[PDB]
Amino acid sequence: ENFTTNLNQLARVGGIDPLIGREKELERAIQVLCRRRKNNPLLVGESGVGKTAIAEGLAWRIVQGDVPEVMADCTIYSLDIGSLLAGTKYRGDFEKRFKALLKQLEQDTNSILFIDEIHTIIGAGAAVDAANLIKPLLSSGKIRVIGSTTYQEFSNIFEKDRALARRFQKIDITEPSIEETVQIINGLKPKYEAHHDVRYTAKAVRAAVELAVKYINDRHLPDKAIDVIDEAGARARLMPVSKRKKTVNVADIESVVARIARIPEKSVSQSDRDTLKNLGDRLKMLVFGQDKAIEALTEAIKMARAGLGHEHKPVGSFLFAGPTGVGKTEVTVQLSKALGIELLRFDMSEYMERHTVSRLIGAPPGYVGFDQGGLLTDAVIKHPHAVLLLDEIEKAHPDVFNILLQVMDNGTLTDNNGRKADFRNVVLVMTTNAGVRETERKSIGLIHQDNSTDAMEEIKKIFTPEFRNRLDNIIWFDHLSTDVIHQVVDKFIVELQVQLDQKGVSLEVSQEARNWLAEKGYDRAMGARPMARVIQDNLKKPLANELLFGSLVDGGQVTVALDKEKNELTYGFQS
Amino acid sequence: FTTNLNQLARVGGIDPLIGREKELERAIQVLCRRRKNNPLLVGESGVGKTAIAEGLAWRIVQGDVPEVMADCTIYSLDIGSLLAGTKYRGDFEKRFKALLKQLEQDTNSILFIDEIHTIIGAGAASGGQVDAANLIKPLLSSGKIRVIGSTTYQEFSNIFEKDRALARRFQKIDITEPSIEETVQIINGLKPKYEAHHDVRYTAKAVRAAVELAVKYINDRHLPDKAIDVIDEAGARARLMPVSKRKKTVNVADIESVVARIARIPEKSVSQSDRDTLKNLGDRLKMLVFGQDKAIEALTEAIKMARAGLGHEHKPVGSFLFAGPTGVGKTEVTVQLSKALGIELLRFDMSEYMERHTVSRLIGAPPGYVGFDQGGLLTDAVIKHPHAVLLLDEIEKAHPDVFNILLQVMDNGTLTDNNGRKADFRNVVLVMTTNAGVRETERKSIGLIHQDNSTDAMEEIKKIFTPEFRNRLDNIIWFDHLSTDVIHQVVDKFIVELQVQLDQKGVSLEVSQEARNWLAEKGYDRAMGARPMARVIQDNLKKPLANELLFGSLVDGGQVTVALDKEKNELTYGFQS
Ligand SMILES: Nc1ncnc2c1ncn2[C@@H]1O[C@H](COP(=O)(O)OP(=O)(O)OP(O)(O)=S)[C@@H](O)[C@H]1O
Ligand SMILES: Nc1ncnc2c1ncn2[C@@H]1O[C@H](COP(=O)(O)OP(=O)(O)OP(O)(O)=S)[C@@H](O)[C@H]1O
Ligand SMILES: Nc1ncnc2c1ncn2[C@@H]1O[C@H](COP(=O)(O)OP(=O)(O)O)[C@@H](O)[C@H]1O
Ligand SMILES: Nc1ncnc2c1ncn2[C@@H]1O[C@H](COP(=O)(O)OP(=O)(O)O)[C@@H](O)[C@H]1O
Ligand SMILES: [Mg+2]
Repeated sequence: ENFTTNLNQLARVGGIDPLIGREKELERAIQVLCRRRKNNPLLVGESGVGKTAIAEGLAWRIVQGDVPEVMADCTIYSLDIGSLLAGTKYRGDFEKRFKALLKQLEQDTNSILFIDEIHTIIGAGAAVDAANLIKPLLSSGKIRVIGSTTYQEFSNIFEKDRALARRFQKIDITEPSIEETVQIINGLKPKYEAHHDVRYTAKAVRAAVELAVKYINDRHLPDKAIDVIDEAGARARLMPVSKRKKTVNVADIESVVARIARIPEKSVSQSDRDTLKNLGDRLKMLVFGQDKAIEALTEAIKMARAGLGHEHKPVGSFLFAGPTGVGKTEVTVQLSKALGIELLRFDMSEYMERHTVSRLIGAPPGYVGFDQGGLLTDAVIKHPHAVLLLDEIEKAHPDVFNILLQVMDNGTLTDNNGRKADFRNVVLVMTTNAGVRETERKSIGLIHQDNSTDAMEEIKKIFTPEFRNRLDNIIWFDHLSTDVIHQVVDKFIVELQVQLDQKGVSLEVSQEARNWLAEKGYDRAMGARPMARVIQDNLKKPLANELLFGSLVDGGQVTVALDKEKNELTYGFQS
Repeated sequence: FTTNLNQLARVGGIDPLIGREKELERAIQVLCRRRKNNPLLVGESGVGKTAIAEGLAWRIVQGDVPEVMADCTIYSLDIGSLLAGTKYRGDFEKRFKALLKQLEQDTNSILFIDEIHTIIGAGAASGGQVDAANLIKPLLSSGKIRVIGSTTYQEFSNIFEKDRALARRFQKIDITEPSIEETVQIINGLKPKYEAHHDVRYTAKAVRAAVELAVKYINDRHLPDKAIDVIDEAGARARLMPVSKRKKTVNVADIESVVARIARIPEKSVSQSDRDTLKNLGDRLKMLVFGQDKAIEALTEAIKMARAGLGHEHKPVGSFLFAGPTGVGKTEVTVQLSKALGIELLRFDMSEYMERHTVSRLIGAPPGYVGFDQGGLLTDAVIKHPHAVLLLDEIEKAHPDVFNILLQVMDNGTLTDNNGRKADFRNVVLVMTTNAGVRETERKSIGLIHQDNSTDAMEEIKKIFTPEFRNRLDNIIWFDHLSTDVIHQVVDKFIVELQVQLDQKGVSLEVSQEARNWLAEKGYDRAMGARPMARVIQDNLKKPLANELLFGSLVDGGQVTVALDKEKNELTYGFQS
């Protein structure tokens, strides 16, 4: 009895919060507990769902007396695994303690042993135990045992074995709905408020549940809700030393979630109106190229968030096309950086093999637990509120395109694992380099002919006609201009200047050098991708060599220019 | 048994806490909570987590923290005294319970137990009737008692997985190494003890230098301990190293040589006079490798950037994917690179780790996580030698899972072992050799006159290697086929190899200049690289010499002359003995 703690006695003295909800799940446990055989119940639920608390609720019902007379005199106990494994150091010493407790429980009838995290004690698992004594107590039917096990590790421990599954009844314990969860907070509000004497507004508690699931995406919302609430209350209790701000507002809860999320407060805060209003301004600040596309794309985002009365379909389905590395990927990453979401990257070129298609929605080789599962489907579940970047969509197998249609139309994807993804919030973007390839090729003729083709016709050849109708608007990048590329060179050198600033050496670049580096580095076929290679090997190699051994060890004071006749850069350094 | 930290601060025994404001504010907030009111400080050995519990009490007397946290006296338990003190039977229950009574009935009672893992169960051998962890859990569940934890990163995982209930009650707190500015400030508080005990005086430049010198060279130890370890050793050095000088002052020179011995690096390396090392590095490779001048330029320039510091500091010094034909010395140049640098080279074969089952071994231990300490083979190598050349032969053959791991190294240059210490590639040069370019265009173009049919360069490798991996790479060093003129230089070094072998047997070999030309042309094969030179030398020079060394005049050793007659275009050898 020393190892275990009587929950029934605990309720009499208090300290158990009144359970709210889960009336059907709680009633189910009592029904199975009254069975002649297989009375032992199981609670298959994820961490934070509230599977441990529902068992506590049963003890409260017994003390309250709102149960049949059979269970009115019954008692419940909670097995402490830590107490049993405290200092034994040998497997089998633990078992002796378990046997002694079973005899103590067996003498008195109407005793229930609530084994929390039953999966740990039974089964070999992955990351110890014997599991020899759990089987006889189940087959003997003397004392009922309530076992809480997660969905994961239950299929590999209970379904694999007949003895444990046969004596245990499975109770699906799903996460509560948003409406149900906010009601629970109201039930628990008097206990938390009494601790620090602060009053919570209805808006803040409702916002906490809604925002927590959207941003945290780590554990289930019931546990997350109580954490942010208690954290905000504790923070509010001691945040101002001089001022006792007994009142609470949405401002306080926003900062608390930002700290654990480690994301800027502005993004975490429910400032969707503010962020959407300045979405273009923030994006345009860092990147000043392709303003025409930004204006069309920025407006498409604001209207997309509204949904036009249709929300089941994915909010974002914009497709981008044009020359490679001319801003197709910069806008996507900068869009995520401004929003603060975690950008995901997948190259369809890599997934151009039928075996690779299976990798996206599962694992061809045998895996244990299917933890890796699909390369993309699992990532979507990990971060549903994040943008999905696809590269070289043109070079993909035909079957892959069929799967894409289901995402935009059906709004959900089913794979071998069976996990569901809420594509409503999910956004999608793609980049197509096929269009630039068509203009690069030369016709089979004595005199070449204009290869410029309408962007719409090019897509029809490589993409099915059943996709452009479901899309919002097509954005195409034709080519950069001299004024845009020239300005970009100035921005890129700043990174080198910032890098040199910490080292303690200054740098000076002539305007003529900047103009010359732009024409060579920029390529129509390859966009701005070779510009980084051209500019880096040109500037980095001479400066790096001199900086180590030479006059530029300390001081800097460099000068760069190019002779007109030579048309080649010249580097000057001052000690 | 227990010592009041709050009162110790008034006496002044504990040094005043500085910095770590972010950690402290987080701790008071979680402790303030109704539930989950037990902060757990998780870190590593030397991070300074122990000084936060003692440092926290110091702030209470000062009054900087909120009034609610004020008026709370923090006590500290003793792991050894409590267990050792209860030699008699049944004393532990009354003693631990009597001690609990002091904290009980007091809303402001606070308690700290360093190394919380030690008290998972304690003071009982025969039975588990009373447990240190579970004796305080029922009362703690009601919130009467609030405690503070302090455990290591790896050890925290054991309690977290084994006991989910305890994990809920304890709120994990991430601890990080203190800033360079904070480190020097902390050493000033400790400096009186070390300087007084050793009868030495530490200069302001010496203490500051140790912080940057140790992190640069010492690897396994952590920065607070690293700075304090060298300071203790540095003072001791003054007493014992100089017999007659008996210097009582610790200078930067006195506190930098110790870091060299502690790190087992060459003396004067802390001086950072690496300009000469990089000046002749390029020539050193060309002298032993002929025909890859282009690779040396691109390869040397990149290493120069990293040593010069022109680049992402987190990113490793270099990322390279050696590729080309067989026998072009892609592996040889890599080995010679380490020798010229004078840095130990760690070679790893990816063929053994071709499949996922063996990929574990490289990054972690097998299912017996605690059974085998080796864990990840790559991490301990870097930990043992943070400055090293890592060779990965036949990288393409490996499973794509390893490629995913390499992306992280290029992104931030960090890797974490499942059961071991942390490792970083900031000071490690990544070089992996692939055989994607070994394809040979054996077939020739149809027609009376052959035409150049060269496979497109770097296009095929795109399919073999993952696309995202290629984008992160700095440069790909392709190895061109050996030129005919280059062959002559390769032959010359093979004679030196043959010569040293012959010297052991007492034979001296003289080879004419025309002899080298014949061997070079006969054995020229671009498809087989330089390897045929060893075969033609083995076939034309070693074979006849072997017969004479065992069955002829060379049993005792002597002069040998090699030449070829123009009339027959065949080599003729002359033995003198
Ligand atoms: N009706 C309710 N439904 C769910 N949770 C509730 C409810 N009422 C209160 N809670 C609280 O919500 C939290 C639920 O935690 P649980 O999901 O039971 O934890 P757990 O799954 O046992 O955690 P582990 O040990 O980490 S798997 C506790 O703080 C409960 O007291
Ligand atoms: N450029 C070179 N200079 C000197 N020796 C060379 C050169 N290239 C190859 N060798 C010789 O080739 C042998 C080493 O071959 P490796 O460098 O291991 O082959 P590799 O270039 O990695 O190609 P494979 O496909 O792995 S055989 C030694 O005998 C070297 O001396
Ligand atoms: N508007 C722009 N302003 C500045 N740089 C740009 C702009 N658009 C594209 N770039 C540059 O184009 C390059 C794209 O590189 P990368 O991401 O490898 O291209 P890709 O995704 O086509 O393979 C980066 O250097 C990026 O900064
Ligand atoms: N004000 C301070 N802030 C942080 N650390 C400090 C401070 N004062 C001293 N220290 C250092 O804190 C360290 C505590 O080490 P500790 O956490 O006990 O190590 P371990 O985790 O290996 O047991 C000591 O090295 C001590 O010098
Ligand atoms: Mg090789």
